[PDB]
Amino acid sequence: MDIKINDITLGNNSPFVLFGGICVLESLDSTLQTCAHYVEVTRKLGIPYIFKASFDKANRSSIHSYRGVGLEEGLKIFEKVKAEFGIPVITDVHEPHQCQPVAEVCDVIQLPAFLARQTDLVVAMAKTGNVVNIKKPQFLSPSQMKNIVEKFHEAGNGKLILCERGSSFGYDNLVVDMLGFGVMKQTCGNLPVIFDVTHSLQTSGGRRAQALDLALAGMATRLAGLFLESHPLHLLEDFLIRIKALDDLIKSQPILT
Amino acid sequence: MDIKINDITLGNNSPFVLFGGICVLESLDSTLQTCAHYVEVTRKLGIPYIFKASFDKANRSSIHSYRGVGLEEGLKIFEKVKAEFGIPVITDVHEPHQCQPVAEVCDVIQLPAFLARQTDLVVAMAKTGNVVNIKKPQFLSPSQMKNIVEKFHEAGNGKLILCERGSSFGYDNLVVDMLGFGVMKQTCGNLPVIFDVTHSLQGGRRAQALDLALAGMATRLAGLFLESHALPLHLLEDFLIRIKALDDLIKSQPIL
Amino acid sequence: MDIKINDITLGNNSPFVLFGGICVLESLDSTLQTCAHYVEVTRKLGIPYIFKASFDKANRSSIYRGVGLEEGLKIFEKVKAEFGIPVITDVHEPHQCQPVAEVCDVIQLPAFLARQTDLVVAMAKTGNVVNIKKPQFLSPSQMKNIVEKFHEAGNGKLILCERGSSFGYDNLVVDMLGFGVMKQTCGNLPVIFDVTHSLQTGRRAQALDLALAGMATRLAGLFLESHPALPLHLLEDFLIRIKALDDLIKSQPIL
Amino acid sequence: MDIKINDITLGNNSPFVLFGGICVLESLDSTLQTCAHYVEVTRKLGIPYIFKASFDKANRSSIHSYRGVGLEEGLKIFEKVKAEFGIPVITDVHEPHQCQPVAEVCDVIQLPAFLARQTDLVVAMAKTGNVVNIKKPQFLSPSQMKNIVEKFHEAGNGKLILCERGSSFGYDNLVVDMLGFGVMKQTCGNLPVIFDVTHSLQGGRRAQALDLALAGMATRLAGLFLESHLLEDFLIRIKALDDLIKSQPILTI
Ligand SMILES: [Cl-]
Ligand SMILES: [Mn+2]
Ligand code: NA
Ligand code: NA
Repeated sequence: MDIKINDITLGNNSPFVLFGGICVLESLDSTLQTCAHYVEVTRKLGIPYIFKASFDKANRSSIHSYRGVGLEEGLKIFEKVKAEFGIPVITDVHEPHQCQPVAEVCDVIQLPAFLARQTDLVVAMAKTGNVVNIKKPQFLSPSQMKNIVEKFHEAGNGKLILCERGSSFGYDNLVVDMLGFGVMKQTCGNLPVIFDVTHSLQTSGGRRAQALDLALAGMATRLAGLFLESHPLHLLEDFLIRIKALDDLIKSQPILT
Repeated sequence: MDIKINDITLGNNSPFVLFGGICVLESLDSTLQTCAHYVEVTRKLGIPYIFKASFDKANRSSIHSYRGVGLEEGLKIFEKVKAEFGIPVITDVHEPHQCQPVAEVCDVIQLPAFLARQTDLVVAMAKTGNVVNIKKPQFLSPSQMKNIVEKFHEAGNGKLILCERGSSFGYDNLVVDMLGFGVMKQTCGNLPVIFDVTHSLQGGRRAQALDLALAGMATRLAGLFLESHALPLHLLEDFLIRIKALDDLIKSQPIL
Repeated sequence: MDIKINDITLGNNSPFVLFGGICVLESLDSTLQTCAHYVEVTRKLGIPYIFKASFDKANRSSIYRGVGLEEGLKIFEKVKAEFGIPVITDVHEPHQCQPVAEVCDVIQLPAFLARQTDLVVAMAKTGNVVNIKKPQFLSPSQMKNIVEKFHEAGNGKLILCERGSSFGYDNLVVDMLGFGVMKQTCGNLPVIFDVTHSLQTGRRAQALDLALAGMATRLAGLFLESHPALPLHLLEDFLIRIKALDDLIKSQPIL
Repeated sequence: MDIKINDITLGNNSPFVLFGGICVLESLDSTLQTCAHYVEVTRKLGIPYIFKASFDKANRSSIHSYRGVGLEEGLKIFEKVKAEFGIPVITDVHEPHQCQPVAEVCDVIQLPAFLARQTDLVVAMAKTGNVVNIKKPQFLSPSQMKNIVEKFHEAGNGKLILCERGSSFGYDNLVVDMLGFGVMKQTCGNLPVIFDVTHSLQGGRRAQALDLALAGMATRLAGLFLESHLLEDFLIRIKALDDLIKSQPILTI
């Protein structure tokens, strides 16, 4: 099942969509700077693109640490991004009250992994009728995603994306199970599946070589999109050039059975 | 480091405290009946006892399964439990705004595992000055607990309990790392460590609960955290007799 | 199922048996010294005792790998003469089995080798009591598969030895629920706990906590290593505490 | 580092090599039949191929499962496979004393995962001077493979292949860490790394094997290893991906 997000077709047999931007909104200008860069690279490579940012940092290094620009200011910034660039955007929500107002502005709203089992937040997101991205918890098996899908469905919203992030592997480590993508497709009605390679990397080319190998491996399984929380060199375009080459090949192969 | 909860001394070298009760407050009369049974059995054996329930169950099986009685009625039930039985009570909080009204009533407030890294909530909990139970997420290593403890300390609250609930072991399964209790003690200032046997799990379930509880308590812990209907309620006395035996043995010998 | 090993009764509802000794045999004199200590401590504590050592470290690097086989057996012969106790050692090759078995009362299947069907059969054939080291990669519900091979090869005197489970990379965890699973699915054969190898990744403190936790689940035995590994001088104090707990658990009816 | 196996070049920047065949050797006629199938499909696609079988499999699922035709007849069968098809062959050994006579015939000799730490076998295998396939145990971290490599090096043989088989993931399940390949390359001197997709496992089974193989090969590997129409369609897909990947240079650093 494909999902239309404006002029973008997101699905598991469509050209991959890049979800990318920044961790936590800080200022208007450094936001537009970052998004202009993604847009420029994705445009020239021909890759559909959705800008990502949070307005709030939920887990902070200190009780005193910077927290982000918050909802009201956050939403202002998003509104600007859409105006300037004419692209979709995606952000996470943490509170049911937040859902409708965020959804007025943000094309896709995201269920944080830690909140994935919070029924209140599920219901309130569903009710917006917006496209929803479900961050698969590291502690949840691919087989359980169907249970989250069922709740959203029951709550009246079937416009759901499933987003791989890795799985708990002993203490403080993650592993990505490449078979999980297929399990999710098969059990969740072939909803779009996307791969958050960045957050999968708990833990040649160093880290850049790692991200590349892992991103290539996941996209080889035929996925709707790739989700980056970040990555004189042009590191982004080098990366994407290779992802696009593999994705174009994969998506040109007929599906078996 | 010990914590006083009314007339109870909670600590890793003290007689174990039972944190026991039910999942979700759904009723008054039934809650009181269940509590009565825990009270009678624990009093009979001289085990210190804190009644546990949630008024607002976060992760429901379905979108419309009953979430519980809610904050206002829930606190009223806790008030009745405290008045009737003279025991402390423990409940979880999900939002900063809930912290004050819950803490005014409840002796221990609980940080759910899924919110354990939600700074806003941590700070709001700290600031109540209440005794706090920190539920360890299944995906967090024991060495990471110190980071939560630090955040509480920064925010002015040192009355903290760490609660073990197992660790993710491949898909779906949980394992309890018996070594983790010690790592928590050694890195978190020998704060009270308690073991949630019920949520660490998943004569079948009963025989597993007993083996697992005994194994945990053999490591020298402050308390044991369980839920009944979940242990069958009528077998509570037998279960506790066995836990007490082991706890009394272990605690009676000095640390080696 | 209980298993008689000379005058020792080994079983999950019997007083725990200590399987103790050292990583590897290096000399006669050091072996007899370490054994002497184990025997005197266990005798006064009233704990049944089986001496453990390997004659070969088959997975090291390459010079000690130990005094090797021919010499090893010599030393085991001495140990048995002097102290009148049973002994246990591991075999890594099928041909080793029968000659090792003439001397050593319990023979051990190494964890890495549990799927080696020629070794299983050769071990089984000896008719000796067998200690099966549970592989780090094998679930407790699959121990039954190794048991079945031994049964089908005509030996039912099997001990199941927990040694921890793979947990991510380079770490182990001991699943305290595993003991019960093994009991229920493997016909209540003696289950023992290798606390030493489980600890692979203070030590004195973590070993005691881990050993107490396992024995709390009602086991036939404890399997451990010292060096002059628990510090040897601590063995008596360590064992006092293990016995204390074992005695309590074993006094409590099942169910 | 590349390894030459007769006319084949095996290496992480070379077209992938297929390792495949039968579980255990039964008979000459049986072996030739199966081998011819692999040969026809691989030749038709231009994929280098090495025939795999055991002559004495020591880790089968029952005690009385057939272990194969044995050393003497096995080696006679391997000789005939080599002569008939002009391809290399690979077989496992589990006893030190087997190594020399096996190495007379078999181009590649394979260290079973369960013996990977067994020094005596490692030394006896090394001393053959043959190409060696090291099966990575499911309990061994990818950064530990360097220790095995070192033991082979000490014993005088560096013609080593590393074979991924997956990693213990809780109980029973195996997961393949796609990052482990890179770790092995980095720490083991860019020795050829191959992927045993079949073991790694336990649409259907087929759809899975496809996804998992494609994922591994996307990381740039010397070969694909298969345990116990269809083979053609699979290999077409692997080759497409492999050709694409291998034809691009490594990241600019
Ligand atoms: Cl760039
Ligand atoms: Mn040892
Ligand atoms: Na209070
Ligand atoms: Na593992």
